[PDB]
Amino acid sequence: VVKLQIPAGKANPAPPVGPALGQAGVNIMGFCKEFNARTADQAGLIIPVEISVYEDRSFTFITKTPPAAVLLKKAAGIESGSGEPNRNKVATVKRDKVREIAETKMPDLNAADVEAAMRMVEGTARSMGIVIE
Amino acid sequence: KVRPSVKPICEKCKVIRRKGKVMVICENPKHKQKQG
Amino acid sequence: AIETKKVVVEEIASKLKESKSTIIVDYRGLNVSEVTELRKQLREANVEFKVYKNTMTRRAVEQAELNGLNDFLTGPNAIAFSTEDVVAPAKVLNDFAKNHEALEIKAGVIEGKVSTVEEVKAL
Amino acid sequence: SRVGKKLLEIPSDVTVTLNDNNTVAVKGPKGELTRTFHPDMEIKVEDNVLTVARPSDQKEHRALHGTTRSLLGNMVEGVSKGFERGLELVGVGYRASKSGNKLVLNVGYSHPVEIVPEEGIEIEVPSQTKVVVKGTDKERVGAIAANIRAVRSPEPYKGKGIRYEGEVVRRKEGK
Amino acid sequence: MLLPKRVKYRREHRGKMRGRAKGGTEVHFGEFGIQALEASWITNRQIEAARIAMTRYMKRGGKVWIKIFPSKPYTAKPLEVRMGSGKGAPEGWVAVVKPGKVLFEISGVSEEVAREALRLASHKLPIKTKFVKREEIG
RNA sequence: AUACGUUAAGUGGAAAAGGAUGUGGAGUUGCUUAGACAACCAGGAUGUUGGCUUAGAAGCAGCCACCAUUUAAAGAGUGCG
Repeated sequence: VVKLQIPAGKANPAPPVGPALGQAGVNIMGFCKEFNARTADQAGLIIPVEISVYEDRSFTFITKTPPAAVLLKKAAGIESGSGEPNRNKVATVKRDKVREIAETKMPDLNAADVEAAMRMVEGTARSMGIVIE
Repeated sequence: KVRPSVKPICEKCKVIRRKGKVMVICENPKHKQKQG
Repeated sequence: AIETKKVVVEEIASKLKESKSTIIVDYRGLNVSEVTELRKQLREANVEFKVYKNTMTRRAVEQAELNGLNDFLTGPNAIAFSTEDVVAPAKVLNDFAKNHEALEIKAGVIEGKVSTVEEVKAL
Repeated sequence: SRVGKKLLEIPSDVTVTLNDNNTVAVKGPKGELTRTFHPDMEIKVEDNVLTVARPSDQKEHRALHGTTRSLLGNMVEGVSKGFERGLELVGVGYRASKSGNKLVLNVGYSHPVEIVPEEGIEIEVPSQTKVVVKGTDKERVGAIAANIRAVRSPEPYKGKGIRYEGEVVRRKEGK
Repeated sequence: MLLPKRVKYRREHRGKMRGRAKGGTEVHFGEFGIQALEASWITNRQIEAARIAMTRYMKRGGKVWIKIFPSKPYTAKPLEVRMGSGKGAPEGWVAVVKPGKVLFEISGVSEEVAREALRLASHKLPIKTKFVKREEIG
């Protein structure tokens, strides 16, 4: 099992994929069409993909959401957070806005509940130093 | 090594007297020591 | 020892309203194997199900002194008790059985628990 | 919480004589042993169960009492199941083969290596890599295992010569 | 490195130490402090050797306390000079020390760090010493 | 010689700072048959390396807000890597 961050819009050249999965016995030609299929809904983003390795050289893949807290910069409206969080509260975000963010992360999050999904994001918003309001 | 004031250096080290002479022993060979 | 009483009195409250339960051996209890079961609890309900591996004969068996007096035989060796709150019984007896058959933790050949006054044979 | 108070069952068939003072002549199909015992210790034979008891709680007695049980358990098992210690040779041209009771060792020294087992001990060579020293005496099998190890002290830089199976020799980076 | 701005006399008698300390036996300015078991002379350089050892290990923290300011000179006749022909000169300074006296104090520091800072000072000081804490009956 | 002990090195019959599961007594305290120290079999966190960074270094360049959930349990980290 070797996780990789294959881009959604492209999958063919050796240097990003190539030998690294080619030594796994993976048939690269047969899967590249698949990476361009389901990920087309979210083109232009770098989508991480888990890769299990069956003994029969069969394969099944699971796509994931773009990485967490990147969205927090957008909701804050600021390009970058403080280098000194809490000591420097550069930005603030409403609790209702956090609800919009947590729902996007649900397939990636292992959180049992939406109320718990809130608390997970709350630990990320504090990393940016952003106040929770 | 041999010094009058043998002391533990890491948690893996253990103090064990042998033949009337205290010796500290560890999984790392460098930490091995004996007093006297 | 006051903390131990919280371990006792709380679990008894579940057993008084408990409906069904199943034996689960603790051997080779991989964390990934647990998550596969925990997700099933999320479908059946929420936090209402309990995994609590407080399976000492000095612990859980004392809870069984009030009700479910069939745990005395199951008490030796590893156990993973489960308790139901609401949820009409069905899949709960079946879901864990499917897991052990595909590797992941010995089932103990299902020693069985309270349902009537019996033991072995999940339905 | 203690060593010698524990009972030792005899699976059988292992008889145990109680001859003074004190000699314990354990007997059976595999062999016999006579461990030395100072008088202060008290050995007794429950039916198919050896027993040991401490005369006092004094610190000197506390040490000796835990040793006497561990030895007797080593004795009975060697009279029954027996014992063996593997030795994993590692290298390229290294190999070993018997020549009579003697065990020739083609160690990398230009001088040929030979080791003669003591009576009651034999060394089969199922493969050139593995080495097995069968014997009823743990003190002797471990001694012979050390004597064979003496022929080649292991090199931390590379797996060579005698090596216990299994054991991790410390890794070293050459340059 | 601590020396008096002025002294009434260039030289003084070496004296004769005896008995329990006249005072300062009980630490209170600091949460913890070194306490000598015996009595012996301490040169000014020995005091500086102790404080430098603590400031590094302590890092950020409360100010180091020093209850003892040296005042008694130790005479040092130049080498190979014959006996007599006048008293020598004060090469340096030495504080008087008595058993049970609080040689140093530390405060505002965590319990783990405090155990070490008192220990490193004990090596620089020839006198045997022991760990001490404030009493509050009180 | 008698009685209660202590000492194991020839200490007794040669010093020190310092070091040590040496041993004999005394005291205090944590846990502990609603379970202790040893184990031997179980698993190791979830988003996540998480913010600020250094090409990248995800338990770990190092500076830290070092969060909250899954819960029988685990620090967004004890350590060999």
